[PDB]
Amino acid sequence: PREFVLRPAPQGRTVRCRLTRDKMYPSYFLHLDTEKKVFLLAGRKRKRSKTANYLISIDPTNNFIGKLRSNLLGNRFTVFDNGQNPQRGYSTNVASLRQELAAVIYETNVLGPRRMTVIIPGMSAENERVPIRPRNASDGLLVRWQNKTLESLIELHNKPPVWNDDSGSYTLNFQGRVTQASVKNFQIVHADDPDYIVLQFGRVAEDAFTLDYRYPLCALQAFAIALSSFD
Ligand SMILES: O=P(O)(O)O[C@@H]1[C@H](O)[C@H](O)[C@@H](OP(=O)(O)O)[C@H](OP(=O)(O)O)[C@H]1O
Repeated sequence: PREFVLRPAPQGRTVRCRLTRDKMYPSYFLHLDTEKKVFLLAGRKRKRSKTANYLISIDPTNNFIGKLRSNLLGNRFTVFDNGQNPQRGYSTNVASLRQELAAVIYETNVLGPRRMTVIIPGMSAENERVPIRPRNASDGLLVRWQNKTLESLIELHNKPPVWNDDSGSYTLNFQGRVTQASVKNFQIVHADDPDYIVLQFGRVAEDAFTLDYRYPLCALQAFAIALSSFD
């Protein structure tokens, strides 16, 4: 589990999951969408934070594995593993410092779907993550993004919906994985391949969603990115 939720998905495979929330500060749960519904991750928003802050766990009853934190404004998020914030203790061993696993920037709509940018660490030819572990808040994923120093990173965006002449709607082909309209419905792709669906999220019921991820993402990145879409 601890291993699994941090491993990039296998080449050529789509890992399909079911994300549920309590029917505020609801809990969220992620399971593999197999007939043996194995539990992966859970998260919940902390009430006593100045900004949106979700703790993520590999124990659905409580194992702290990561955190989703928004900026003050609320339109930008960073995903961290379980390591220490360097600003809270400069003498801490570098290996114990938190890494940044993803960032999400949402465009703000006029007072519907929001356009999204997702930035993650780059991968080696070994197909493992090249970790980003800032020694202070003068570096990080959002920082590199705004500076446009994207060498060690991967940039992704939500795929624009297209006209479905059969359903008379602007939508995406979710392959039956998404059955209800929602501002949370999305596909995340790279510019180089609009058909390789890195992350798909969408509603199947009042409190249930599907979340399907592919390489280079792991389950923790996928889950946290999906959580950022709630609000
Ligand atoms: O306030 P508004 O303008 O009506 O926007 C909706 C509101 O946030 C609902 O709470 C939310 O449903 P949930 O509480 O179920 O998340 C819905 O998501 P939806 O598009 O998935 O229905 C939003 O579109």
